[PDB]
Amino acid sequence: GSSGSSGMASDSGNQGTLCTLEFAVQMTCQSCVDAVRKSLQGVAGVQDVEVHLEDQMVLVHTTLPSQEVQALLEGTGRQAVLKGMGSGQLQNSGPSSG
Repeated sequence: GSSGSSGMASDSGNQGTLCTLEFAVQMTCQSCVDAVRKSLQGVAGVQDVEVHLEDQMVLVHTTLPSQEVQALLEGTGRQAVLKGMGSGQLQNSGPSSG
């Protein structure tokens, strides 16, 4: 008799990409704005974070998913709602009618 078989699969998987995450955080006074920013201020992973008190918005430029940042944002005590998990701009060429 004789036999021979195998079932191995090389282990190779790279997952890493920096994207912009828009989170609508309900702010009231500076404090809230100071805490929201700090919560993600120079924090491992996070590369940038924008906080708009005018539109109670709060962006977060990190390689981590919204589900990951969401928790970090909620940790401050406020409610972080996802209003955009991506970006994209479309330009147009040609003369305009004026």
